[PDB]
Amino acid sequence: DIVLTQSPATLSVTPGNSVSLSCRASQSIGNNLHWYQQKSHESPRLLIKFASQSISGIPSRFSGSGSGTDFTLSINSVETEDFGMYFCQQSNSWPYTFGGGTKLEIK
Amino acid sequence: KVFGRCELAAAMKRHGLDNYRGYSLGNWVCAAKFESNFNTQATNRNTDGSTDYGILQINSRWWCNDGRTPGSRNLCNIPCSALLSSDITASVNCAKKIVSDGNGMNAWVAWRNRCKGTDVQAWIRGCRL
Amino acid sequence: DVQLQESGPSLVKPSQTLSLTCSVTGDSITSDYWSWIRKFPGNRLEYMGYVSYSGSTYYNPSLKSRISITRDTSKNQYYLDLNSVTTEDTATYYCANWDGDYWGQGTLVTVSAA
Repeated sequence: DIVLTQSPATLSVTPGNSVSLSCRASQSIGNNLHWYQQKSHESPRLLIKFASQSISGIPSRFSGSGSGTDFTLSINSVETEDFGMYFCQQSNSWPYTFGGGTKLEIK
Repeated sequence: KVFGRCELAAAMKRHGLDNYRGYSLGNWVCAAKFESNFNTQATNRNTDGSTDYGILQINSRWWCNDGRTPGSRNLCNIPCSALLSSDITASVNCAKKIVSDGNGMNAWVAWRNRCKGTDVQAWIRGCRL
Repeated sequence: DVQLQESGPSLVKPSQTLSLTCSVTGDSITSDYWSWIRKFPGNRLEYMGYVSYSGSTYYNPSLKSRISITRDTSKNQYYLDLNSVTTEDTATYYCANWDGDYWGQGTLVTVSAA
C-alpha cells in the first residue's frame, strides 16, 4: 500500500506564528492528497483537496502545496481554533491510506 | 480552448492523472481526443435530455447539474458550466470520481470504443512532460 | 443541506458481527458515493471502504474480507458489517461521503469479552 509519513509528529506554536506540516508518500500520488483536521470528540474536517485546492468555508490561512511524493500543509498565522490533529490522506490508489498525523499544540 | 496533444498530457499529469486508480496517463489523453477532440468547450445534447460537457464529455444526468436534465443526480456536486472552462481543474476532479466507480473508464463510451485495448501510451509519446 | 449520523451498538463481543448504520438526511443516498472510516487509539485512521453509485464496493485489504457495505434507498441509509471482530476492532467509526465534505459524528464501538 502507499505509505504516508507525517512530520513532525507534534508541533507546538504560539498563536500568530505560522507553521508547515509535512506529508510524504512512499510512491508518487500526483496531486491526490487531501488534508484533514480533527479535534477531540469530533469527526475529521476537510481542509484542502487535491494537494492545493481550496475548500469553501475553510479559513484562507490554510494552504497546501506539493506533488508527487512531497506535500505540505501551511497555516499562515495560527489561531487558537487551529490546535488539534492534522492528517493527510491519499486517493491515488486503493486502498486509500492516511498519514500518522501531526499534533498542533499551543506552545 | 483546444488543447494540443502534448499540452493536455502535461496538464493532466500536473492534475494527477499519471496513474490514477490504475489508469495510465495515455488513457486520459486518448479519452479526451475521442470524447471532445481536446476541446474544453465541447457540448453534446443527448436524447434523454442530458448533455455531455467539456473535454471529457461529463454527462448532466449523473455527474453535473445544468438545471435542465430530468433525473439529474449531480454525483460530482458541481454545475456543468464549471466543466466548460479552459481550466481543466473541475473536469479532472469530477472525472476522478467517475472512474472511482467499479465501471472505471468504461463510463467514457469513446474511450471504450477507441482507446481500451489499444496502445494508449502512444498518446503521451513524443511529449515533453 | 446534508447530514449524516451513525447508529448501532457501542459494545460487542469477540467473534460476533459488528453492524453500524449511517442515516443520511438532506439528499438521496443514490446521489453520492458512501464511505466508512475508523480511528484506533493512538490517532490511527483507517479507510475501511466505500460503495459507489453502481453498487460496486471497494474494501481495504487490511480487513481481510470481513467487511460488507450495503445501502437501503427506501430508508436512505447505508450500512457497515464487520464479521468475526476482535479487540483489534475497537475503534471510533465514522461514515462520510466519498468527497470527504460530509461526516457523521462518529461512534465508539468497543469489542470486549465483557
